[PDB]
Amino acid sequence: NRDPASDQMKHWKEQRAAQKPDVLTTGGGNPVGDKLNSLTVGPRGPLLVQDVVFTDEMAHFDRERIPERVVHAKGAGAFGYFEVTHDITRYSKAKVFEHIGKRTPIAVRFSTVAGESGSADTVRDPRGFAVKFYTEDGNWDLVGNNTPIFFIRDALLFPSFIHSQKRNPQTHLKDPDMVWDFWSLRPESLHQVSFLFSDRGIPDGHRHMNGYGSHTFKLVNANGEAVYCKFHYKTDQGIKNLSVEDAARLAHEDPDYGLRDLFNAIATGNYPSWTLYIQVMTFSEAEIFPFNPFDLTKVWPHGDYPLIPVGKLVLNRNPVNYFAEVEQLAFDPSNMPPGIEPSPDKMLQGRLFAYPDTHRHRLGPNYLQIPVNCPYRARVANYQRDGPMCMMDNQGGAPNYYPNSFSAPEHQPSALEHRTHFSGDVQRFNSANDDNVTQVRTFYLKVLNEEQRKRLCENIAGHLKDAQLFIQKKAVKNFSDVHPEYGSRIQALLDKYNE
Amino acid sequence: NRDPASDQMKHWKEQRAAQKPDVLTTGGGNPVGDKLNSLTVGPRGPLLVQDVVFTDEMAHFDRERIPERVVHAKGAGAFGYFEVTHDITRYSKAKVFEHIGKRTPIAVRFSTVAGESGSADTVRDPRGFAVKFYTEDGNWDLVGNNTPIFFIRDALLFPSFIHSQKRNPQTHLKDPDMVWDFWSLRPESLHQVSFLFSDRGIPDGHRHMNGYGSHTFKLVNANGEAVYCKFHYKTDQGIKNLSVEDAARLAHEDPDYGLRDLFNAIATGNYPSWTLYIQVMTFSEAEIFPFNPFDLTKVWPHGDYPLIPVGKLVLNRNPVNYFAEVEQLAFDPSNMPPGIEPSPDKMLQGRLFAYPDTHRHRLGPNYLQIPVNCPYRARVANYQRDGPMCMMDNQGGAPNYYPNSFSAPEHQPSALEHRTHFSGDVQRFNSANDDNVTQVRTFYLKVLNEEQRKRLCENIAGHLKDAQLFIQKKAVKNFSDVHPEYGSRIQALLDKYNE
Amino acid sequence: NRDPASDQMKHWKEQRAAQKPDVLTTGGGNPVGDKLNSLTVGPRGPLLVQDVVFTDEMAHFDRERIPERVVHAKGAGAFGYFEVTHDITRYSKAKVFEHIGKRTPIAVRFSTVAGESGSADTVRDPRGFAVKFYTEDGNWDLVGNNTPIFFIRDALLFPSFIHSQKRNPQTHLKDPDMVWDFWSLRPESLHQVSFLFSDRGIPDGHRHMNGYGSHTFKLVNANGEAVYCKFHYKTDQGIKNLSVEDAARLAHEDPDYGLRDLFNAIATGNYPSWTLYIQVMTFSEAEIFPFNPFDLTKVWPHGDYPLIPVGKLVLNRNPVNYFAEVEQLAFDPSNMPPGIEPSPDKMLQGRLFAYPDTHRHRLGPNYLQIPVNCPYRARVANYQRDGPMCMMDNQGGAPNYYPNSFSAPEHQPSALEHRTHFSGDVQRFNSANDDNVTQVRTFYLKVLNEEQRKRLCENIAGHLKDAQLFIQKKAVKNFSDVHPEYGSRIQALLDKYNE
Amino acid sequence: NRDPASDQMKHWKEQRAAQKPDVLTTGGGNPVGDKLNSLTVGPRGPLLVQDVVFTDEMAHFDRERIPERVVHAKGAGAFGYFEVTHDITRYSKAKVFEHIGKRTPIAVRFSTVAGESGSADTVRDPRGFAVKFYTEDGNWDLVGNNTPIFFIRDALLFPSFIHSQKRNPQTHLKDPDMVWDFWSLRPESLHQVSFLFSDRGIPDGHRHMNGYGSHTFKLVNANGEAVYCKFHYKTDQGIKNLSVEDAARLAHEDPDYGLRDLFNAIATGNYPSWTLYIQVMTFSEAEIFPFNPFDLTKVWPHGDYPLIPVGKLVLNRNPVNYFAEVEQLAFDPSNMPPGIEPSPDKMLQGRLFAYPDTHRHRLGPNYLQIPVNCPYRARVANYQRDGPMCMMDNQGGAPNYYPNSFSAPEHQPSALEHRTHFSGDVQRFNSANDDNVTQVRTFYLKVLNEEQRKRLCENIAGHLKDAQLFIQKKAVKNFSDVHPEYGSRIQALLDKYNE
Ligand SMILES: NC(=O)C1=CN([C@@H]2O[C@H](COP(=O)(O)OP(=O)(O)OC[C@H]3O[C@@H](n4cnc5c(N)ncnc54)[C@H](OP(=O)(O)O)[C@@H]3O)[C@@H](O)[C@H]2O)C=CC1
Repeated sequence: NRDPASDQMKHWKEQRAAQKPDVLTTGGGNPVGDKLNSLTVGPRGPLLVQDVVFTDEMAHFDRERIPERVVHAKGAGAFGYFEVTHDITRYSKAKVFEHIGKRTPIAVRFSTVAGESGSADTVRDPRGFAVKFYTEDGNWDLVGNNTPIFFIRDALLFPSFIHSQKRNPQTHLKDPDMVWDFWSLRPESLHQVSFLFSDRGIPDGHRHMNGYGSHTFKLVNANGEAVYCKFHYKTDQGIKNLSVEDAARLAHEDPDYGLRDLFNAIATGNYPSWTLYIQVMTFSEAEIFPFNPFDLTKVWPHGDYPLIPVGKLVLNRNPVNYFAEVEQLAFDPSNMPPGIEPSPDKMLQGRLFAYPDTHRHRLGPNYLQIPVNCPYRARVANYQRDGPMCMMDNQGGAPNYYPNSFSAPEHQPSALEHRTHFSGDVQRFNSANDDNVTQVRTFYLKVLNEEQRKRLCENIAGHLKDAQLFIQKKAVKNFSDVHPEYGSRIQALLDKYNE
Repeated sequence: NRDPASDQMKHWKEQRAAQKPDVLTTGGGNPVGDKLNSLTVGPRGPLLVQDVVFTDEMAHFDRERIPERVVHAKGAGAFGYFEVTHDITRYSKAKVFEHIGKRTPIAVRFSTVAGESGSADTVRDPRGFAVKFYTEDGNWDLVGNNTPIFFIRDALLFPSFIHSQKRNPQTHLKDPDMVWDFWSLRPESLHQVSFLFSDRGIPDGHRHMNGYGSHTFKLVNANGEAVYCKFHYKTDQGIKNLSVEDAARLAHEDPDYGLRDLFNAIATGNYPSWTLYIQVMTFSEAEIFPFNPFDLTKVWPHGDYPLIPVGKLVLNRNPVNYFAEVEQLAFDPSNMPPGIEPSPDKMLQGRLFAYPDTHRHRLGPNYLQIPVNCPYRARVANYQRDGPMCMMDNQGGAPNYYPNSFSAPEHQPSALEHRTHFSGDVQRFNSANDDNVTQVRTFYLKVLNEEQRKRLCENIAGHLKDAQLFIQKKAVKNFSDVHPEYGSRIQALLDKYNE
Repeated sequence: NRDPASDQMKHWKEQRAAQKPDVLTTGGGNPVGDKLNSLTVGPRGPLLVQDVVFTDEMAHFDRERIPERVVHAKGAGAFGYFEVTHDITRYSKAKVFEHIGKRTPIAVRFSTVAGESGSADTVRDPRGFAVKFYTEDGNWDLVGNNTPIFFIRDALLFPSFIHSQKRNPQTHLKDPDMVWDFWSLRPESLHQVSFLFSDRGIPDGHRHMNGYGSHTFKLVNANGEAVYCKFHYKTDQGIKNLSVEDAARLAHEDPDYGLRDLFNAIATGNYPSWTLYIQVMTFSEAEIFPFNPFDLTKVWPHGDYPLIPVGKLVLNRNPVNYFAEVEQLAFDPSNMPPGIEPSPDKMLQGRLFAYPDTHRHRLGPNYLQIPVNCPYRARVANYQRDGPMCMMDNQGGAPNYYPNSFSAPEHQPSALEHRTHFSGDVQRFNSANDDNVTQVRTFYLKVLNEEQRKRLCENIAGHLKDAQLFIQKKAVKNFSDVHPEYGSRIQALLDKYNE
Repeated sequence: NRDPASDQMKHWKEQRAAQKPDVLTTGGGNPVGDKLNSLTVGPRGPLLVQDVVFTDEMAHFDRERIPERVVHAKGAGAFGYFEVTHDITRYSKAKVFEHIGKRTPIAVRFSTVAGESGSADTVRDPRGFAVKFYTEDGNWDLVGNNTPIFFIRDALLFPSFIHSQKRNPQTHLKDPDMVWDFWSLRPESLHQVSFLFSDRGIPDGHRHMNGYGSHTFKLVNANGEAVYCKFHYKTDQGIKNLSVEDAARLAHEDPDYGLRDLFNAIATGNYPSWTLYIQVMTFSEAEIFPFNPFDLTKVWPHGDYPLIPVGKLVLNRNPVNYFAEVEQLAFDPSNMPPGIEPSPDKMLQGRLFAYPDTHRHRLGPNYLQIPVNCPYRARVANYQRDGPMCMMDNQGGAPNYYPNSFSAPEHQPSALEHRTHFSGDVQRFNSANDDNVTQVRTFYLKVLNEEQRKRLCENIAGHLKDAQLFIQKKAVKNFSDVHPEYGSRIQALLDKYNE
């Protein structure tokens, strides 16, 4: 006997042992009489058009694939629920927090960032940790990473960062010059790069890592009062990492290591679960916060802003078909129910456009009609109609315009947004020089110990040594600008790596 | 008080007066708070991307249209049933014919041929009369017209024909030189053209014209014995035509005359209906048939092959949403249930491929998962997976390959095709010189009376006068080949029209 | 001999008489050996798959259509040039106005609003008068109508307005209840409805109407100083209109009357031309203007803001292929060169998004690479890469990220936008009760004479009579709010129309 | 300094040192003023819709991906030429073989089979070796593999096989049970499976492997006489393989090993080349041939049918943009110039439909208009019009219908297909028990030595051990049927692997 993942078909057959196999039909429901030999003239003659059995199957085979995700293509998925355990209704009116003991179905996707569909699981990368809540006020998508922070803090750079992290356009190979020529030209990546190359760059499967919302968000309660917030869901199975040595072995011994581990855990009743916390910053604490509280390369320190528990995330169910239920999942940060609102984070504002945009391409204009994407615990009612591959009654014969004197849906005034006052020139403000070193300096000195600083510098050198000298030189100076000894240790190792 | 169609909204409100109007949401279910004023910074300030409510709706407004049908774009639709009244189980084992009193749900779409989606309903043009039978053996599409014949008999001439009947590629105007340059060079059109320029060329709506499969099909019974057949469905409401003068007033008075007629008819209870007949020809009779029995420009005369009644087509239901239920209708002549099979009719062979092909472009790769197109009375199970906009469970975790030791669907041997023997060179055979005037001579002399012959030439002459003279000369010569009087009457009128 | 449009094929053949016809190939460049008969097994046999000639052509026939414009679908196109004749460089620095005599290639598309591709040209409807200027600084699309104003003044009402002007979602029929339930509920439409229902509702083709940009636009000069402006391009052929009687005869005698008129004119050297004016309003005059100076339902009176000539628009070239040059034409109001900027106009703000959004759907992601859409007077260079159907080098092996130390394209600082100061609450402001009657009162009394006021009410009553009584009452009341005698005349004619 | 691939960006800069950097625009050509900072209201304010620069780059970054290939997704590409070195004009009249010394431009793509876009190069799999000749008679796509044979010999089983070779639908894990449940039920895979688990299962890059057209094809000379042939192109660099122990290291040390090798060879002037041979079998030798001469699991032994050399394949140019020139590459076995024609091979026949079908889905309706797929050395001319993303003049104002009197393209009678006589019942013929072991017995005993048989059995058992026992026993039985020591060796190793 083997692990449960390997016995999938075995169990599938056992769970059907009594009933008879179904009839094999065409996509049109017509039974086929033989699907192992083609319609031909004589045993050694040519194929016929009449054989619509071959065409109908071959045609659909020819149309299996869709465009993989432009980032976070390698994914693992599982389903479960979220349960409220504490009371934060003084901050947010969101139904998903309405009372202790309330559950909501969730869907999760774990992913790497750079690799394509076929890439190994056990590499050095950040990890996608997206969560879809199916609430009654519509869906809520918390599309977070395993990091509170990110490498850049203005969306316009994002296509550039991702191009630098993916394949050279001519050679179609990973390029350390592209990787580091960007990172060293944009030292705002100092805070996140440090995180990446330390021990938690390679987590041991998806159950031994935290998730963060990273952005600052806005909560809104029943009085109309608003605060800013951070989301942290911390692993109840404990932070556990892989060594460089063991990550590289598994990278060829089991390219689907994290996928397997997740499925096997759920299958044997070993259910992973996370603890959702929030931080809270008042509007007037945001005015005096020493950094930009919406800077995505910054955290809120725990001494001044402690973690306030909210509930538990539990995954207890495996997908049944991976394509339908994991590959077609779409998470839109702009899916926010009343009570949860975006901050002015320059990076979050961009993701409000990008995700629904890319989802209309990747999946199809009516991608929200796909079951796993469908807000199936709310009533979708509005004045949008048509589009390719319409799948419900298309809202019936309801009046399709607004306003109207025929009682088609109405707006709900309690769901209006919180109103903030803003004043300033409409222009492009330079954010390349917000404090790029301070919170990193703290991380290097005060969070890491002696050994971890050693391994941090070795991991950086072990990937920066393939970049040209003028690129190495500038990166080292950036590291020097956090701590002299930081750059020194990397520069001592690069002197050796260069022979 | 007005005709029922004009009161559509009025009635949608009355049928609802007992409820409260719904809540107006986004596509993602989120309630809208204001959908008449945009989110801007100051009363006379600019628009924000934070206004996702605008973008959600506008993005779907921008994607409302799909490609119109490349032919038969202007159409009318309704639903009803087919009911068996006579026994033809000796010829066909199809379940749709199984016993007397058997009902089957049907969908119908009426259409013109050349006009695009905005054209007028009351114009000279054939009429499409497509019927879809939702049988337990899968769907059956009988895609027929209002005429038993077509203008051509090889599918390689079809795109040409359509282009000649549509707009000038540079001026975008209907071009008489294109219509008649083609018809005069291809005299095999003389038959259908004579039908087209007769009174029936302009039916008084869709309820007063007959339907025809036109093609020769094949019927297989339970013993494996096969006959050839034609399908006729005649109007129970009686043939009734518009005159050129009335047709031209309605064309601007009410461009949607045949849509309004079909709708108000069903709404006011006047259910239209048709009587389905078949002709039968034995394989032997096919070998001695003077003409080619698979030549789409020939009828089987009624003296030699009388009409055998089958059942009743009835339309008793109006669509609730036009787009969802009529514009997305896709009829595939290749959808054939066991007991019905195609003949070698060259024109039917080409339609076996073309319709599914254009449905994957017009509607999409999985258009069969659109409700009206779904074989919702059959159990569709096979090894076809994925594709854009996949909407069921994608057949779940079932094994997706055949053969397989895990009891996925199995082929049904009794659904194999009838075996016919063919012999000959694989080679493009010339069919342009099959008899092109005999059956047209009979029609002119023995079906039409004098008045009708008189009008036939005036309708022809009124359109052919716009073609250059050398085209005129050639078309007249084709008509003289049918009957010298037929040609010389046309020519007498052209002599006048040419001043 | 006939008119030039109908002799189009005759000339094509004449223009080629010297040379010999090309070889018939497949889409892959393979010569065919017969394209009139299909490859079959014997003369009466079935069709084969290895007839790739048939497949290659039919599959492309099957994909001829794309989506028609969601609005303004019926159109006619021509090309020519714009010539500067006066110096407005003190208001704008745009290269298209650089010096007197500077010409710029243009492309113009005329259209109606509500009809679909097959509808008639001579109907009551606004007209689209779009102009594309191919300047050195990129393309400038001036997407203008034949009115200075529009029915609404918020873009959130557009989908609704167009829904109410189009077909009933269940009967697919034009619905006078929708039309006037909307207009009566939204009286802001009083101004444009009064234009629509007067003589110029039906122009005598596209060579006898004026063009307008309707929206306020911003002009910026070389010093950085801004002003607000309107564009008027008046016809040098003279205003000329059709009567209700002649418009309706021509709606069935020549559905393509405006297209033929334009084509014939150009083909006979009678080139139509238009005179481009601007109005100018300073930022100070913008604060004291009696109404909102960005309200699309308002004009700037000539006495206070006179016309300032600019140049000529001239159409002297017919399209060679209508589909490739007129149906694939794409205008974007967001295509604006340095010198010309949008005003805060709530309607124009939304056209900034809607058009590129719809163009990616209707045509494709890279619709800007289609010839007629291409800024072929400019040099495109940036960091945008790939997409469906990429057709040039894709910009080669150039670095695809920014910033870079590898001499990829750079920004141009002198192309930065003008800076304006805005202040106020970010909220959705009500514009429903902007003065809806004052400028209409002036039109009714001071611009129309006794005869024209008569016909204006008659045209209104003819169409408003078909709507329910409660909608009539409301609409008349909106007309009495302009002038008692305005609502009176309409009510006396409706009294008659209701028997 | 480093290898040439890593210095791609360095060199691109050097090759431009003399010029100035371009100007960064939008896609419409409009210059940008800053592309590092987003347009916001105040330094810490929300993003605006007015920021079209952001939308135009993000909207295109959201649509970068296209569906990877359904098979052979991981690939490597170059360009070069084919040169005729011998005369085979007595067999084929094709213009690519016209005279000794004639050159044709070619395009090659190497590829694995099962892995997706991100998998490793150095795995056990067959290798694609597609070749596209740009002929004056239109493209010729010789789409070969690195083996003369395949696992199956009917196309209906192909989706199944592939499904069995890829990922479990539920676990998204490679499944050994699936692999060998298929392979053991279908022992016609014995032949190719023995090829795959031998040394040549893992070639040392794409330059040290042969290429085979595999299928039997037809040649036709100028007299209309025809023969059958096999295409073998053998590596001029010599066969070279990797050991299991080196392939697994490289699989995590350089997943793109073969991609880097190809580029580095060409970039350093070391151009790889192949020698094209053919075998020939007369129509009369095909009749007596002991096995089915169109069976894709069978080779033509060299003693009886010796290689005849034809020409050289040389690759001497790297792609400049990988996506445009390698990812968008499209081969069609159906692209065949006069002189070359398909054999009745059941597999090949299916491939005549599949490839254009999937290319329309993957790339788009007009994929042949992409530069790298264009037949840019023939003149394409026909009656196919329009489609999404229409790019040339759409063939201008030419008559779009056939036949016509206006001198639009004409068919070429010399380009008709060779005529073969076929006879038999139209039915589905069972080919599952054509000889499945003979040629495999010959390979095991006569081609492999002692060591190689040893490594063959070790390779097979190492992967079959993970399959259930009832699958093991069957597969072993299929191996005993080739040779008792074959299935007994494998059984000895499995006995140990099962502890
Ligand atoms: N006739 C053919 O086209 C081929 C036959 N074979 C095998 O050879 C057997 C006998 O044919 P015959 O022509 O009389 O034999 P020959 O001795 O004439 O030729 C044997 C062929 O086998 C190839 N070969 C050698 N080792 C391997 C391996 N590990 N994997 C794959 N191919 C290999 C060689 O290709 P190379 O020239 O590259 O060394 C050679 O062309 C067949 O049963 C068949 O399995 C294999 C390939 C082609």
